[PDB]
Amino acid sequence: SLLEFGKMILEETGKLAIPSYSSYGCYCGWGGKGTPKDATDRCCFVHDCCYGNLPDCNPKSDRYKYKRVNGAIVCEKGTSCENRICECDKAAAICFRQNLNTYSKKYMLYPDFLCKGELKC
Amino acid sequence: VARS
Repeated sequence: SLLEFGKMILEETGKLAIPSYSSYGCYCGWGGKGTPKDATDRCCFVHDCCYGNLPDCNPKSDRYKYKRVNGAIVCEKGTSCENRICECDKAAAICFRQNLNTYSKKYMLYPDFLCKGELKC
Repeated sequence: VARS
């Protein structure tokens, strides 16, 4: 679920999902169009594609379970949708952590009109 | 919200 993803993001990066990732660049928190602005935005682009791979799942609300094995995120077995959603969120959280070194506050609340053109998953 |  969105709330669980937010907690995962905070655990991983030390930033609050809202507002650090909820409105960042062209794809974070409200995906869609344009060339991702930086590596963090690309994390969101891929995460959007990942959710897009699951048209008959409901990643905003469906809850999954996961644990930490010394640092590592381990998605525990739930329904097929839950497992797949968890893997999408895990990847994004890791991606955000891997790209904290470039994260730029100037991309928070990035305006829609600067995001133009479709980029294929 | 939308797309992801």
